[PDB]
Amino acid sequence: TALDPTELRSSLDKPFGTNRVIADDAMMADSITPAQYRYHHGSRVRPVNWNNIVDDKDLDVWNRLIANFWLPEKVPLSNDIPSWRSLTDLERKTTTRVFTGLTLLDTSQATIGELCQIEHARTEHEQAIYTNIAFMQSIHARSYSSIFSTLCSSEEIDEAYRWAVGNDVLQQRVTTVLCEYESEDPLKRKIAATMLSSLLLYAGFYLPLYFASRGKMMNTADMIRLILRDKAIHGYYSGYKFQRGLELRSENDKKNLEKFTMNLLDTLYDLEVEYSGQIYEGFDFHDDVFDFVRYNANKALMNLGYPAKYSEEETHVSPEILAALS
Amino acid sequence: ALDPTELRSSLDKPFGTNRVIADDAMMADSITPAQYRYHHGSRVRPVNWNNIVDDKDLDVWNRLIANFWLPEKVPLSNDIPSWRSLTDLERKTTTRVFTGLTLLDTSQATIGELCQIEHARTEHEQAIYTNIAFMQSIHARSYSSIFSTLCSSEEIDEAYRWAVGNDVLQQRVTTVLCEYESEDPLKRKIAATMLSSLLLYAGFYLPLYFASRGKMMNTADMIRLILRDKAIHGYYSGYKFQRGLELRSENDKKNLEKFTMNLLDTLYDLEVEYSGQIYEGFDFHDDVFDFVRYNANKALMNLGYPAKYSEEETHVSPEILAALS
Repeated sequence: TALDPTELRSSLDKPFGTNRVIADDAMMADSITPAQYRYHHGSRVRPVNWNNIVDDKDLDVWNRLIANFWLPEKVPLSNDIPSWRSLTDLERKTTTRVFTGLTLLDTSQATIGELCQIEHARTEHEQAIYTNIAFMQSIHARSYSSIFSTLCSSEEIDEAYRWAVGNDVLQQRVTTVLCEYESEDPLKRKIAATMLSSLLLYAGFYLPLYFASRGKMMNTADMIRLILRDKAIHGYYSGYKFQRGLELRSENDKKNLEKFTMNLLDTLYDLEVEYSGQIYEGFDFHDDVFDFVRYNANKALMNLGYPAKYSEEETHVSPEILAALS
Repeated sequence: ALDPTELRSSLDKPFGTNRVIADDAMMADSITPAQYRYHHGSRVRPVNWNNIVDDKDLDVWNRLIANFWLPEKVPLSNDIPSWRSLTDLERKTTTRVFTGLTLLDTSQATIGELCQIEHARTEHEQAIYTNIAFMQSIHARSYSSIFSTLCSSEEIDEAYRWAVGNDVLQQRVTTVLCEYESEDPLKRKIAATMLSSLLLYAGFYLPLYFASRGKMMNTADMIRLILRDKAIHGYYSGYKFQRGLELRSENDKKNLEKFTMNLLDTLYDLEVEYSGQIYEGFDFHDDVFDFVRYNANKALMNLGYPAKYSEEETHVSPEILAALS
């Protein structure tokens, strides 16, 4: 912009005075969170108050997510080295590639996807929760790299990252979600975040669950379950907050958002078939993977308050996989 | 133009269904997810912690993660007798000071640190800002943990109303918030370094003063956990500022230094107005601003600029310096 580069950007705004008052109820009601200031210059900004909880769910979720803090350095991943070497070359290659594509999704959520939920959050405590969630998504992304450092050669890691950048369908998947985070409708942002946490990684999580059901990669499975323990809350909470915003919307917007949700799901589902169907086509468990995808698609919808899309017939995950989930 | 039920990505050309092992040019043109909004159609790259670009990033990530803490592990309730031994003025001033600090850390956690991600120099630095913002939410939360342990509902209510109703506090926070909107990423970094290395220290003076007097000893421990974080936060902001600065033109370097001194001078005068009024009934008034100017020099040093204040102007009392450690 044309402001002299040595000037403060606040010089464009009328300064606050020199008064000091105990804000009355109207002044407090008009105050805003810091993240809302960008489009409300001149409004008064209010610090977070953890002794004034607006939605008790926020305090419960904060406390649960923080109690569940973990680091990949505490999982003995090197005890999986013999199991990893007992796999085939195709199994190893498929695992590093699948995990690199999961890294891409968690990298995106950590550095923009979850963070863009803050500005239009319903409560200030929810804003703080998103900072914890985004950090833990950086932990998730970092943790796949911890697996690679323990198990893979430099050449294997390098080729998997080149595979991910060069996979057109992977790129379509991630950028489909990234574009919705640019919407000015915060509920479109919430729907995408819910899809990311409750659906988009699960065709990938199927693979380490499969190995664990066959007695392989057991310590890696523990770490995957730590990731899953976070993401189940992340997707529940995103969908919960979507519904808190939805119930204040007009009937017009409610219909738009319902149709938008089904369009996004359909598109992301088709892309999963193309993406993971190609990755898994040389494996017996190919069809079970998409039972598992549709099963988690139903949870994503349920987290948003919408009815299930797929029938029991279409979501029958083998008992061995479900047992590996715990 | 898009119907509201349609996907925003439908406005862009789709990627195909090709799958290739990216060559060097394709990898070099790939970008981080936070840059995608400025480069639709570009390929997005997952973070690779086995391909560190700046070794300093890995050291800072590991140090900050190892320093994780929660206010619930500090026995703040052992300060209740000490708190009750204070005067009315001391208790009121503490809740107001800490509510003002809450406002700055709330701002950094929820926008201030996060707006550094999109123009970060490395993907690992982007991950670090997510840790730093979370810990800044911890800092802000911890002041409320103090209030929950020590204060009445009425005290808490009045302190938050005081903060919203304090014009000078509002000017201080909004001055910083406006720079986070700057189109120049290095201005965002200068502001972040000021916040972590300067803006809270007139406030941190008070618990350090109490500890130097033998009071509020467990609260002081928590404050030192906060300081242990902010020292790295401000060092890291300033380090990354300097890495970005060495790629800028000579005229931009000159303007950025002038802007820095303009920001600092504006924030200093506001501190005198804000904390001078808060500490008016206390005799340690002069020592507070020796401590402010002392930390201002560190903020400038973190940015790679010379000290502004003389040895005479930064002569912190040795009781306060001892309470830092």
